[PDB]
Amino acid sequence: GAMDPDVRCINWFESHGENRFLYLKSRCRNGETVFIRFPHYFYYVVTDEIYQSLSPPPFNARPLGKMRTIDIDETISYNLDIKDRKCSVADMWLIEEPKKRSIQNATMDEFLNISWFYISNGISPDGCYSLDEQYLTKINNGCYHCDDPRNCFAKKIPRFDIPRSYLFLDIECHFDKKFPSVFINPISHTSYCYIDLSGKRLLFTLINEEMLTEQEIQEAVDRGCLRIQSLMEMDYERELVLCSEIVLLRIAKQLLELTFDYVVTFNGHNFDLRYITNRLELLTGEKIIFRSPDKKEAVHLCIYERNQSSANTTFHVNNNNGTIFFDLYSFIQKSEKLDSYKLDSISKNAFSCMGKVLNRGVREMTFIGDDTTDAKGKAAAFAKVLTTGNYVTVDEDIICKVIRKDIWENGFKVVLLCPTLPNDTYKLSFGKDDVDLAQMYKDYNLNIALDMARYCIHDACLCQYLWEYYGVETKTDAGASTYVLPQSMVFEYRASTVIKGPLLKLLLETKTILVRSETKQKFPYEGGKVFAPKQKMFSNNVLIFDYNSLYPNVCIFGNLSPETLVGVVVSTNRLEEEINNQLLLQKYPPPRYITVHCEPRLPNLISEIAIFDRSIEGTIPRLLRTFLAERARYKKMLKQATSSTEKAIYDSMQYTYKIVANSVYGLMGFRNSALYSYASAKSCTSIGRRMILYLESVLNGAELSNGMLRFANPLSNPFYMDDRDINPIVKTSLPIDYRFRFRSVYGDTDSVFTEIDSQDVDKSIEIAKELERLINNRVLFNNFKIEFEAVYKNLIMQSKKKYTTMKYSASSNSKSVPERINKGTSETRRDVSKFHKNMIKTYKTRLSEMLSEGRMNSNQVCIDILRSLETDLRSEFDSRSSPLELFMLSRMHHSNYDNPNMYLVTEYNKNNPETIELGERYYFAYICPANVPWTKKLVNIKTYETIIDRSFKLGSDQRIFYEVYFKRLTSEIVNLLDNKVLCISFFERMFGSKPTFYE
Repeated sequence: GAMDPDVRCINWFESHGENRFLYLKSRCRNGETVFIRFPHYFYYVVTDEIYQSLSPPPFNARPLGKMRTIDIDETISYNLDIKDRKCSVADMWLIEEPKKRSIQNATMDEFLNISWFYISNGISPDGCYSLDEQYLTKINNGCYHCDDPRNCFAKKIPRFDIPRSYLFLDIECHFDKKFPSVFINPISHTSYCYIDLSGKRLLFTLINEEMLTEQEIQEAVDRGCLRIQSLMEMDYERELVLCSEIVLLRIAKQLLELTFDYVVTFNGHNFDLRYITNRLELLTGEKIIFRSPDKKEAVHLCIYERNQSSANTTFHVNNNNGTIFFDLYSFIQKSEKLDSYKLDSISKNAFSCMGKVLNRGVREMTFIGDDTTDAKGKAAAFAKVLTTGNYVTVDEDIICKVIRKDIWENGFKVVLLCPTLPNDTYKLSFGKDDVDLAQMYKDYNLNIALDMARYCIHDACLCQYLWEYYGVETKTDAGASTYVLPQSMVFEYRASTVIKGPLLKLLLETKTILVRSETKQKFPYEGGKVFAPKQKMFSNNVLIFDYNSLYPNVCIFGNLSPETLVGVVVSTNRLEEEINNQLLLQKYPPPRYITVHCEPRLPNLISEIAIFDRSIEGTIPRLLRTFLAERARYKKMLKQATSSTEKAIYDSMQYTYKIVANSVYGLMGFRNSALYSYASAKSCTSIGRRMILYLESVLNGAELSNGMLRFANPLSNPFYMDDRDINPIVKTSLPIDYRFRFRSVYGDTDSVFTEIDSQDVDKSIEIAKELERLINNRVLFNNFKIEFEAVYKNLIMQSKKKYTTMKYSASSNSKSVPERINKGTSETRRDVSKFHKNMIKTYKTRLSEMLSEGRMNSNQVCIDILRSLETDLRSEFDSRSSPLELFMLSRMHHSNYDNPNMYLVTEYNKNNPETIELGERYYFAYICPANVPWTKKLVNIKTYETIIDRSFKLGSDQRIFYEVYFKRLTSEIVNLLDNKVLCISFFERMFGSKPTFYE
């Protein structure tokens, strides 16, 4: 009977016909669903003079107030004769039009119609409301129309929780050597995970019969599978169903046409759904059809693309029914920087626990995880993935099938098919998987079909596990709130599109319009500025300080905005440069104006100086000021809340305000952006770079003696003359006995690393906290702050991307467990041999001790540790006392896409009593004839790969091919070294080749 008028908006979407509409999908507190339809207008902003002139009048119009319109075109000047920036005031109108309309000098055209809908009717995209039924007329069951949303939506109310329905899916298509093509390859599986409004999970997988034997099909039935002959016969409470391809496909079409809230895949948009759809057209005639909630519009499922250069392409579904088709692969690429975007890597990082041993021996380890084993609920998360996980990875490398599992709400007990090395504790991960589909299809039979079923369901369920892990539901809503956009458009549109809502709201609040009256000349700002450590290896501890949101703070500090730019003064010679600099300082003094040297924009210019007026807060800085404030609010809300559902919501909001603030720098330099401003962007970079150098100049060589911190240079404000005490000698609250010395060791865009001559992590943290305080009170000024993050012990670092250290955090003390930090690496467990590991471990421990002596050039360390390598190496090549064991390496056998490895294992199987089986882990070594001498050439070191089985004995007329191991080893050693020229001379002489340095 009666509609619940209490609704929570969950998506918004549009139909596109000649007769088009905007639709809302909302969820009521009971659980019912209400679609509401609204007429589509196109919005235009005009000046009052244009308004009065209009051919026929607009359908509707609301006044906007007086608004300043400002010319933000950027001009350079070769002297100080800088014309004032053009500026007019006028009453403005927001006009509505049911047809598209060309209005000769309409303004604010960059902003989106949908944004105007929300702003103009006072509707928040994710709001809860008590609808005013007076303004709704029903039209289907469940679908109402609303001519007056401003009044209908007038009673906003607080957020109530709602249930939501999900379908997560994955498919498996047959193939042998080429990538599966819809014209030739059938779908072999379709797996589905349905989460109901109740929270109940339903799992079901359809298996393609036509790829099995009539006997096999009957075995499946006997074994407990259901077999069905048509769509009508499907029973969704059956986890395993066999049917024909056409049935399977008709079943997908039925599911995909349903109005789930979310349909969720990993690369489903470009692969899985494309394949289902095309394969369905092929085998029957049929389309997958979506309909608007009032049945007025019907579209056939058609995947479309969106492009965005700096770059990758994303794929999207064109459903007009309110369902959010969400591809985690696109999303994870937009929201994270990672080395791999393969599902196995993404799973490895996201889902891991610490596993305490319960049994050893046979070919079966066993572990337990719980609150007592890692951290509160880390095992609960792991247990939830295990419900369908088939392969756990142990200790980073040992992939091993599950055998049994016990699961409860907080822990798991799992038994696995691995080797043995039983330390009391080990790390468990759901990552890589030693499965060769191409082989599986080649030998396909019932048991393999069931194995794939188990794999396919797990990939579908990984989509729900990842969806919980990345918090996509709340990120979507936070996105919608903040960007003033439909939930479904939040992770579809790009960074330049999403900034526009909040920007528009600000332009309205500040009664300001920004107009570029010219074609933008071409230049971005980037000059690829990359940062290299003063040295790689650290004997002493290293202090880590982060600037707090440097670039947003730079823009605020300088009042950097396209309209606060007074002008840009350039010079081609030193006389003009000097004259201009002295006129600058008279005409645009501080502190009202800041003047910023930038990298000049033309090759003939020796100087370029952007001048900003800080008297009236500019658009961009105020935007950022809002974003930072809102983030702070939410971080506090996140700690004042206690319900974990609320924590998730406030964490997402907080995150969204981080992301959007961080988008602003790039957007200032991107020419298709509403925030583009060459000078502002360049100036932001320049001011930031200067803050880094200032902080570094001050700490580099700074010392702490008595209770005084002697900074290495005065505390002078680098941009202009200042109120503050520049005295670099500064009272500290540290112990008088402390005597320490500091070195600026690395620094980048937003971070600064300070070596301290001490290994005492307890004291290193005590001092750093005090450095933090003095840096913020005396060194820095206005809104520039750092924060002490952590101490890094045994830092070895190569870049910001590739580094290794033990990290004792700010919270930390001397004796808590560090955090092993690895980054950018590729090795361990049989990429590299025990001879290499044992040598690297030795050559490090000796090098760290050479740095604690203090008695070094670059070259007195370097000569000494390279002499020592020639000695140890020539010794091993002559004395040859090291077991063959020490040079063995591993690998997994599998089929192709690898190629000369198949020839390697084949020939071993073809010539030897044993067979290395197709999912087996086999040892190898670099072996050559003993009559080969020291070799400075090289070749296909693949020829010398020799499978070492259990029988194998080294020929009397064979040797370990030491060179291969040595070259790889001196490589790792010369990248520990700072003297580069010495290292290359060694490597050419010893190996006839030129070494790689990780640049």
